[PDB]
Amino acid sequence: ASPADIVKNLKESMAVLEKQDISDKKAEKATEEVSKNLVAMKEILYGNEKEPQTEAVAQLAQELYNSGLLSTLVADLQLIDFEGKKDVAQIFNNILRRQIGTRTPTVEYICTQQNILFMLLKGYESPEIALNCGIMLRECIRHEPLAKIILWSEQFYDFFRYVEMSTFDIASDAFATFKDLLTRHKLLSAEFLEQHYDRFFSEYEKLLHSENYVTKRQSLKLLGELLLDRHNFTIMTKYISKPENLKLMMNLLRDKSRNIQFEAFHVFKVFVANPNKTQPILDILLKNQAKLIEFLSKFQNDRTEDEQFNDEKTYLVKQIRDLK
Amino acid sequence: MADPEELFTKLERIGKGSFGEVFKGIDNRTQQVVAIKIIDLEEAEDEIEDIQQEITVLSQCDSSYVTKYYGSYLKGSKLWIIMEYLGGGSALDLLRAGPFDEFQIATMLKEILKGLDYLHSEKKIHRDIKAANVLLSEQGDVKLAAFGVAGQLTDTQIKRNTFVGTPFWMAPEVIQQSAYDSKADIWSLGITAIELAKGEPPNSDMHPMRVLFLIPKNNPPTLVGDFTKSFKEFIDACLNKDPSFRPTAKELLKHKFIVKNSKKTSYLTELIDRFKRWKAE
Repeated sequence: ASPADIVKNLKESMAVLEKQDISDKKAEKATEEVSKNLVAMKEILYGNEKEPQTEAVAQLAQELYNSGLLSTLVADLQLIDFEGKKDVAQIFNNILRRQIGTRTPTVEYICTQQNILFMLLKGYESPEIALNCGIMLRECIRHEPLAKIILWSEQFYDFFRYVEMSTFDIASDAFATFKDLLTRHKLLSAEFLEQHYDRFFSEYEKLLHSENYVTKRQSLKLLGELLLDRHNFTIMTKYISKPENLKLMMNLLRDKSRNIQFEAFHVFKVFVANPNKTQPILDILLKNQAKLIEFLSKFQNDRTEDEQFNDEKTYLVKQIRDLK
Repeated sequence: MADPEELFTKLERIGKGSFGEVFKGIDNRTQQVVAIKIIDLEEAEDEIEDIQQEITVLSQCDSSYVTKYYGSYLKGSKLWIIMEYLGGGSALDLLRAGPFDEFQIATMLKEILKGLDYLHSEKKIHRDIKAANVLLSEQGDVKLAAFGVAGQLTDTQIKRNTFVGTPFWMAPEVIQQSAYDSKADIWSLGITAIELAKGEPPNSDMHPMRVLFLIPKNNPPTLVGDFTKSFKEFIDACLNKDPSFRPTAKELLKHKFIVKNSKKTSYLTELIDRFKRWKAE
């Protein structure tokens, strides 16, 4: 029967867990105390046969900024009860979306605690926590001021390794965050891509080359999505200009996989549909003129079904036939 | 990338009902027996992220009443998903050898209900509860198949690879497409119960298209014949046409029928034994 002591009991029992031997002295009691706290804490937040009692929720929040309970929590997390990890996630994720006025107090008092975020992203290296950390991170890059931080980070470009990672589950979860970063906040994301164009696409070009079928497909697909956005118009024009980018898609259209080719196509068509093709594009298109009509004529004509695809196809052929 | 074709050995197939490609298998590293489900991904064709959703959700469960998930491996463009394998069999399987006691039935439902309670608490649900998905270890442990496991706000019926292909265990509010939650699992449980007692679900002999249109219109099915009142009462509890009037799992966990009748989970190995004795080869 207390909504302001559980914190004074974790900044206690959680502080206990580092360092300590695998010794009995803290093996059972000290770790299980932690798990029991996280359950009673999540309770003050979620309605067993009780209600979310507001007065206690205000107290609950202005207790956690005391002092960096979350910092070392998120750090020394790898040594928590499995259901406790899931509990932490649930806890973190709802205080995050707290509101006073039209203002989110959690978000602000993290813009100081700038490292909380990079710990969470460094979680992707430790498989026993990576996923929890994903769940949490995605929940904060969900608020505009927070995405801004990781995007303009040096630590941002660690994703390209986290996405290529060993275990497929984690590689996946990583890619999810990577994606949600670049897509969610539209005006913000388009800002990032303009300024860091050169660097970003060097790495990205590697993904398209690395297979790993899922990495290859998902990022080729995400390219399409980032290209047809409209918010990203500047970025796409720059993109469809480089003849390196057209030779790449051309090879992807030649891929072993039906689904990869089809994806490659939706990017490729934007190159040809371009009203303002620069010279090097026209050169490589004109060079390969015969073999392209040859190809598009017989490219996946089992799909009908797809009015729009065949339409995009007769269109693409007209355009290639019509030069110079 | 470490390729699963040398990490695991595939043994007899068991994916006869749905999409196809579920095998008994062995972890070559540790001699532990697993279930291996292989998904194409190329010939999917319900999106990749849908499948990763299934996994995200499954890997979140660590209950001894829901079948464990051990991880996944990508070979070129097929995905091996490795899960806990239960060598007792399914309750459906075990009925091939003869009927069950009320004590046996209630023992099972108790465990399924614990699984169900665990799921509901994480706002997860099941969505394919049936004797076929009531799975047993060789020492009598009881757990839900991983097949049905899903998130509270996910439509599992739209997607290939998750949909149920028979309307028999489905709640009327689900059939009507309307708003539905965990109370629908409770309904499926009621059906399962009839199924465990009778060997098949209400209206098995009927064409699935007639069924779908009766399940909302008709009165709910009931348990009938040589069964105790509290058993029949448990099944009415579950099978209320109004989702609201259905007890939560926590509440069912202490229904008279369960409390009077459930027993030590070990006693169920007599079933496993009876079955072994029964079958050929």
